[PDB]
Amino acid sequence: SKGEKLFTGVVPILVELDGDVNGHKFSVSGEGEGDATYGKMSLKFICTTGKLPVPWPTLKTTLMQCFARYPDHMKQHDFFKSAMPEGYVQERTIFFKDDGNYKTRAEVKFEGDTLVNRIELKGVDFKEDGNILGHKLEYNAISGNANITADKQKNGIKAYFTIRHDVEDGSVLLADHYQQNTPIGDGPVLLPDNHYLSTQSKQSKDPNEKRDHMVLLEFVTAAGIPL
Repeated sequence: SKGEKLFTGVVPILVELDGDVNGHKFSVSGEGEGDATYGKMSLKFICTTGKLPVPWPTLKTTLMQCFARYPDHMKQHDFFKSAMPEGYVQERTIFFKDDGNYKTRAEVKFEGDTLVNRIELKGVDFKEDGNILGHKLEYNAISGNANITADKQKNGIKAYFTIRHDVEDGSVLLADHYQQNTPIGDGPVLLPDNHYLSTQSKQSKDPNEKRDHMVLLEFVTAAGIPL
């Protein structure tokens, strides 16, 4: 593959998510730009159905690892770009400790020059008064590592990592992520050695936006293989 050449400049991003958590339906739309040369995404997300029924932080990892910066010495390990433009399916189960889980499925692919991430999400078994449905999480940035491994049986990758969400009472809500990605096309892909993606995030609000929303500035770098 030569998917990597699709990412050498600034790429427009479109994100769509339809969710259902304990029967509470909602939609999110996002836009921005990616500049994988610097690992950068600049994004704004809006809840298009009114108020979001779960906290924005719990949806961040669901709402494009193809924009990571792979150092030159690790370019052979970039599955995500190698699958483009036809794209990949990204599926996760996220288990929130002592609460419910999200199951997500997304297709990430080019539609012309725009990188589009379409997502459904279903959440079940949430506590109606817990830290999620009760909106008890701090609106703060999520940074950290996603561990990537090859999944040769599926001609893709798996990933795993735990997000530590800050709760307003000073505790932490652990979100244990299990991820599987598979190419949509039948062209060749890169199957990587073990490595991780490190994400540095800045999260904010747009003072002129009246809709329920989240603004993000993300930098994502591949690491874990020296040189």
